[PDB]
Amino acid sequence: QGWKQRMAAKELARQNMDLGFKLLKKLAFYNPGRNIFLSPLSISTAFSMLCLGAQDSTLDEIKQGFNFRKMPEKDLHEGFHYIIHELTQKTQDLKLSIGNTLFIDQRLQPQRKFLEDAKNFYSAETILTNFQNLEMAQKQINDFISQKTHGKINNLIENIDPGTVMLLANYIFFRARWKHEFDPNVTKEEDFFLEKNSSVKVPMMFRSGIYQVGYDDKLSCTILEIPYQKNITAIFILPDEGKLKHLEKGLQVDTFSRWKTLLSRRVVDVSVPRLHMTGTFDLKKTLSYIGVSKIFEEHGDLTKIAPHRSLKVGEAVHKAELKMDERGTEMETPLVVKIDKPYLLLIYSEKIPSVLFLGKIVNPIGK
Repeated sequence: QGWKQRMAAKELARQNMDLGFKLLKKLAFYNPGRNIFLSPLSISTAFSMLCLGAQDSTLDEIKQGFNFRKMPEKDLHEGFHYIIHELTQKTQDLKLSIGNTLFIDQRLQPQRKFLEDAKNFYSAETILTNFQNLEMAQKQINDFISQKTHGKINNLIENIDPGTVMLLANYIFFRARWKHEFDPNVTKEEDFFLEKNSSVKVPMMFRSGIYQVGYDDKLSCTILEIPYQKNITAIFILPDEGKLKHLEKGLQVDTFSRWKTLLSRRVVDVSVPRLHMTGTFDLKKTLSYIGVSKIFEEHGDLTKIAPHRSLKVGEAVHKAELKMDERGTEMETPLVVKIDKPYLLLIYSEKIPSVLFLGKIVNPIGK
């Protein structure tokens, strides 16, 4: 039985939810007017995986920053292994992979125990690279990742600092069928208001059907859920005019559970833009938002990864990628939910609890 693993996953999912909202708040504060697209879950797997090879102050700070402190470490790794194993699929309904690749300088010797544990618990791999040729190391890493993800995760690395002997690449892609397909013949170019006064034409999908829908008077936003065929849900959060900043600032762990209380199944005429979203983050910068930096410094804390005095993670990048289109399986007067102005998007795994993706979409066709 995997009861205990399932309980650990439930606690870890609450933690990625909080992490996602904290990261979104900080990212939106420093960079307003930009799309933000990342996977709190995928980011968490990367640093939890690093806990298998980290000791002392570096280990303690990752666990403090990511709030991995509530359960024993054995349960932390068993919980993440369960989440990854359950979500990892290449079926007609769902294609999801969480990649964790450490690229280590070929002069270093990654330790067997760490290699085995990372592969067994996270499906993470270590690839030897020649960091003395930075240009070639970048092409090698980008080609390795593009080949592994079948062209879903491309150009992951744009720069490698000299002296880097260890680079972490974390990446997640998603393809899923909706529980009910949208008819592509009904998809049309429609106005997407970038601002109250300024608009761009975007491919807008349309379907009339039964959906979990609601309105939050506290955060002044419409909530709409569109289910995928597998137990995953696309949650659209549409702020009222001039309430986006209020919505971002009000986001909490309790916010989400409150949104769930406001929903009911109703007939809705839904208009949703198609998306092909990617988000790329320098994790050294992103993790400063949760006070995690020792992993990026030399402290003699990574000997379990490889013996070497000055060892640190030189660089770490996260890339999240998702396609949202018509693909899927197959009363009362309809409500109308038009997603045609800046919105938040949460891709939520219901069965294996987790926030797979969190997005702030200011422009669905925006790069």
